Amino acid sequence: SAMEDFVRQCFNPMIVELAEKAMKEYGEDPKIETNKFAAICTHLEVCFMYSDGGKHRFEIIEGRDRIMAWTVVNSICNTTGVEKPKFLPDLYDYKENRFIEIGVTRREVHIYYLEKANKIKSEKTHIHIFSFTGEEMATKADYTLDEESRARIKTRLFTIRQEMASRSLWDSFRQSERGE
Ligand SMILES: NC(=O)c1[nH]c(Br)cc(=O)c1O
Ligand SMILES: [Mn+2]
Ligand SMILES: [Mn+2]
Repeated sequence: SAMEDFVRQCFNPMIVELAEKAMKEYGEDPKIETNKFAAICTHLEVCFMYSDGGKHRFEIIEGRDRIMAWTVVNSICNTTGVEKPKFLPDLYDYKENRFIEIGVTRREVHIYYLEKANKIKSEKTHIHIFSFTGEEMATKADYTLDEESRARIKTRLFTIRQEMASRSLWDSFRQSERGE
């Protein structure tokens, strides 16, 4: 339908393939769970732009299969002594030496921040929440990146929102929590 066409049009093939493998990991059909499909693509794209903004400052953990994700996490923990996370995070920051969980939400950033912080329940994993409204919220108000990079992420998310809006897809997507 329209959501599947949109996702194939605004995301590059690499992200779309990773998103479809996420959907088979979950057991869900991208033709049917189209909001979750789009949310997964959007979150992948943000994680990849975040680590590109970073001499490579960030290690990408999201988007790897689980074997390779835990391999990377364990290697980081073995060479830094940073405490192992209970859930797979999204990136590792080699400058601040901490794991990062990235959240992308259609709700208020502080609501989703509280939800993430309550879930992962580790003071050491840094949380950074982005909305589709240019808002952000991060552990200790430490936004990690400089203003330019955060601006580029915010711009991309708002653009995705407006592209769905032009296709009459935004109302469905925002009223859904699927993919968060
Ligand atoms: N499986 C994950 O790693 C994951 N899942 C959801 Br739902 C939202 C996230 O931000 C995230 O990193
Ligand atoms: Mn993740
Ligand atoms: Mn995340």
